Amino acid sequence: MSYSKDIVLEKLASLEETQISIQSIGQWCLFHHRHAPETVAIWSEFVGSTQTKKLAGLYLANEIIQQSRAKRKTTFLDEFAKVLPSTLEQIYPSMISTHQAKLKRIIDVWSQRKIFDSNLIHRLYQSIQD
Amino acid sequence: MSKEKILPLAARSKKAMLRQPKQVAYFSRDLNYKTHPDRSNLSYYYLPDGDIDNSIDLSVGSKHFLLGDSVELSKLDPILLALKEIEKESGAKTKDRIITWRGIMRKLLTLPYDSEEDFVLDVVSFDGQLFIQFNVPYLKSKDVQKQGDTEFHKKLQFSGYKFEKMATLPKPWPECTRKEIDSRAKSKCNNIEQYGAIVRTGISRIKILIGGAVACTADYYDENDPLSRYIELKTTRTINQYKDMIAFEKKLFRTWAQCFLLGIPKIIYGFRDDNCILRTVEEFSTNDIPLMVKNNPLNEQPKKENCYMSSINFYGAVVEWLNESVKDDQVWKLSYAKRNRQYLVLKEVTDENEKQQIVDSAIPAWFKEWRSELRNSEGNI
Repeated sequence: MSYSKDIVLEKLASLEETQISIQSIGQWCLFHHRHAPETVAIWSEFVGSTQTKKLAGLYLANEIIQQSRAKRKTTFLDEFAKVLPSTLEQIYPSMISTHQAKLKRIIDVWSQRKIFDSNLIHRLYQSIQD
Repeated sequence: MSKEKILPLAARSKKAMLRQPKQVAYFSRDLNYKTHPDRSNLSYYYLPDGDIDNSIDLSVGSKHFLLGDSVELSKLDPILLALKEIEKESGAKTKDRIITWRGIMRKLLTLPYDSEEDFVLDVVSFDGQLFIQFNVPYLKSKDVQKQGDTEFHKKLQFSGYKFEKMATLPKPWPECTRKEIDSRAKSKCNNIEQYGAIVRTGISRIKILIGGAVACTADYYDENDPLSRYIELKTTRTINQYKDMIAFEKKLFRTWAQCFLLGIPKIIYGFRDDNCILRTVEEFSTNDIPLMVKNNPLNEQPKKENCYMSSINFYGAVVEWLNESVKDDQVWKLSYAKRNRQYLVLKEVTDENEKQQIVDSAIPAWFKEWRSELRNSEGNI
């Protein structure tokens, strides 16, 4: 199964709050770690263009970072982190109260799991504007 | 030369019998580590057989599992708040001698037969009552090791918490609705929110006030005797051979101590496999555990030495040792080293800075000033 941008775009359009789809898309992203910059670029574009499916993308990124640490994929961490704060900037305005609640819950989840570096942690709290 | 006293591990007290536990107060700890005297955190047991046949997985949801601060959890803040309330509406100081969490007593009681972990405990003799809690530097060191403790143990802990969550309800069954009953699998598990109770007890002639974690009530909250309907949930790998049975027996010894220190009647285990799939669930009665253990057809009685009776005698001896050894306004460092395997080490501290910082860390300021106000009002009566 060759890697291509259109497949990643379709999969990103195929996310749902069901965990099985999210984990399958994460596995697909795992299988193509060689072309990771393209993956993160497509993800950033789609998440900046999406309207309601923002939370599914956040869950997907969180889990992928998790098994990347499980698989010791160091470049993945800062690979998302290069655009993660700006992405949060574009996500916050069109996102409702319960979703800020769950988003800050998950932000604490990243913070307390030693996922990211301290400068990145602080820029994540400045991203959440709280 | 800091004074040290030695308690041999083989010491026993013949006249050791335990008073009946009795709840005096309860607390609910929200996510913000704030303790309140209500039952919002209380949950209700519910687990029919059909869920067992559904083959529920436990590893699901571990990705977004929270974790709590060890020092924050070990704080004596809720117990002391409840004690302050009890004295406030009582108008006088209680007769309790030792105040501590239940886990410390379980650990020190299991030592004669379950002592494969090291610990440092703090003893504070304030106002004539010894307050016991973990050593904060030891807590930070343990946190370091736990952070460097792979992820399999984290997976097991999350399996236990998920099993607890899947068999509880926010409200009693009649009041619940379908959507909240069937959305348990979509809940975000965490180890911060919990419900606990404050129980008065004690061995020999000593009154002991302790607190511990309570999973859920059986089916509703009996205000007349809450301790009768309480139940805790635990998880264990499925057994398939004699070695599995022996490990299970050790786990039952530990859990029976864990429970009997509070006198909760029932015990439930979730038998999960290596794939975090719940296979079977079976119950137990607290009083029937020792008889069930000793009446094992697979291994009748290699030795007649009752581990439970010896443990009770040792715990009574330890309590008497703690009572006699330390006088007022004396802080002693209590710890055990696995390399010893012979006896227990209890030492005093003489560094004024160390004593002051330990006292401040263990005891909050507001409780201290409230106790001072109570003492002054005692002379103001």
